[PDB]
Amino acid sequence: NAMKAIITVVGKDKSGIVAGVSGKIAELGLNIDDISQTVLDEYFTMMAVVSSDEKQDFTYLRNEFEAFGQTLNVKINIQSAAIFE
Amino acid sequence: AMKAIITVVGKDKSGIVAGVSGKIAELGLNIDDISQTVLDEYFTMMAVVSSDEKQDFTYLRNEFEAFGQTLNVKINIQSAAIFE
Amino acid sequence: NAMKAIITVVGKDKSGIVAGVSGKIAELGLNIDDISQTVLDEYFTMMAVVSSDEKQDFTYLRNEFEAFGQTLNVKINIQSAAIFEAMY
Ligand SMILES: [K+]
Repeated sequence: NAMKAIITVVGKDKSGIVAGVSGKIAELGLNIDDISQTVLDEYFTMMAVVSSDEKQDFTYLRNEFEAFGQTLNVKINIQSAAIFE
Repeated sequence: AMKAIITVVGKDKSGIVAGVSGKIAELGLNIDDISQTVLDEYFTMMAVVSSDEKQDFTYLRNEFEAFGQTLNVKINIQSAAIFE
Repeated sequence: NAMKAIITVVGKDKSGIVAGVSGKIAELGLNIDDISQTVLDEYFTMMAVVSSDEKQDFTYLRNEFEAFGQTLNVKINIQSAAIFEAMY
């Protein structure tokens, strides 16, 4: 990997979220290394670890996921894995 | 238009989620839902996939089977029709 | 209740994390309505939905959770549930 990141998705409705977010990840040419989804209280929640063999622009990715999350009524965060290693 | 269940079984999950979800996307299929478990000496995953276009299950079964061999896992794809 | 939030945690190692984070939530006088944890690739992750019957200050909580997170080498995010409910 040149890039790795953890993506967090929080919303109220689960409907179509896994398809939307996985499709977006794929649109951006990122690999899904792992994924998990959990209903928690009244919320549907989803986390994915993603990567690419090329350096990416987190400024762009963060804004792009944020804007995409908004279209689906969910909050999306992306964190570079560089924080841990 | 198309809906299916993909089941994956192998001994080691290293790289399996990326490989299989990557193959799914290469084939233009949507991942509607996904789950994984470690089971005995095995890792398993399942995904429900779909497309707005008709698909050829004959081709897909063969393609996922061949792809599975490259990763040392067994991949089945079954149409949603069969779980009727 | 008057406050509800979703807390998310990411780090490399699970050792001590559940105890540290649940312990911090109780110190802050917050209720855990629900919780879940998973290993995800090489990371330990947990998520919790918390609430209080008193209004809270998310400016303070965000800072406090991030600061506490650092003591445990984990990234802690908190999001008010109001964002998913409120009209505009
Ligand atoms: K939102």
